[PDB]
Amino acid sequence: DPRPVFVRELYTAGISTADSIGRELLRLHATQSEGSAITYAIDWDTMVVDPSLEAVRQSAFVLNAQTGVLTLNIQPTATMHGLFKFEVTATDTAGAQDRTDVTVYVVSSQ
Ligand SMILES: [Mg+2]
Repeated sequence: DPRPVFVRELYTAGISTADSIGRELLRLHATQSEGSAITYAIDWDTMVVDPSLEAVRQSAFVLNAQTGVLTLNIQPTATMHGLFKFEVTATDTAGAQDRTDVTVYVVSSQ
């Protein structure tokens, strides 16, 4: 059954007002037994966010489709609270998929 296999079923990271645009939050990785190249994508239908994050629901992160590197794409502010939760797909050239869960906590700061 040649198909992508994510290394982990859950990836997590914390962001705060101390972070800057471009920070690498985590690196998603799936293996494929036949060496078929993997594309990584956020499933925007799975994106669930704290009400305070509604404005940055679509812009908070970028996922590089080839590297699996998730980057912070906004400057967190003192008015941003709670969690982002979403699913990421790994798709091989034949269209076979795996899924993994991602949680990003907005960490309390002074
Ligand atoms: Mg699976």
